[PDB]
Amino acid sequence: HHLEVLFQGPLGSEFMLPKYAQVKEEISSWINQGKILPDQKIPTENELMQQFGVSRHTIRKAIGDLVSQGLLYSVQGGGTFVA
Amino acid sequence: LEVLFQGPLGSEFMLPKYAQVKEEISSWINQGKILPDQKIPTENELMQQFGVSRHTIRKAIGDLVSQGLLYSVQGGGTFVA
DNA sequence: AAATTTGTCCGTATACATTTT
DNA sequence: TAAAATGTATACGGACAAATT
Repeated sequence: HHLEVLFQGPLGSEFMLPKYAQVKEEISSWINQGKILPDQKIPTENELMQQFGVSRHTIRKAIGDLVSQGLLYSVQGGGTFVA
Repeated sequence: LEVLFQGPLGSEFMLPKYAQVKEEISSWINQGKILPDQKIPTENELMQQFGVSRHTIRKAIGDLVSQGLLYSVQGGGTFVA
């Protein structure tokens, strides 16, 4: 019964994607609407966590996934960037 | 190296929790209180008796399997190598 | 069967290490 | 130089997945 995110139990079609996946969708949206152009910086990990209201590890999980599929690349001490 | 309780003239340190668990388990083995192919206490038992999280237990045990002191069988249990 | 037990996923918190800037 | 930003380590919690017993 894949946990995902659940607001409530009863009836229907059930509930939301995990937090990190929601974050993934948002970031990937920024890239694919071109609000963030190739080689440009995404708002940082700290910033991201303050705006999304999630842990740094949730942010890092989303970003890491997006790096693995090659949409982002990150530079230690530098920042994170559009691929 | 990682832990403390902060006081003057120096700083008081202790091993991280998982390290303490490691020492305990490995001492059980090296004193022969547990013999090859015998199972150690379950991760659940260990967390309840040591008062730490299942991940602290799993971390210690993981380090001890990497050394070949232990081996675990999923659904089976954990054993002295 | 179905309960135990170990394995992995998801989420949170704090501290410190490593590089850039 | 330090500050900032990413990386890894140490904890904790809950829920689910997989294989044994």
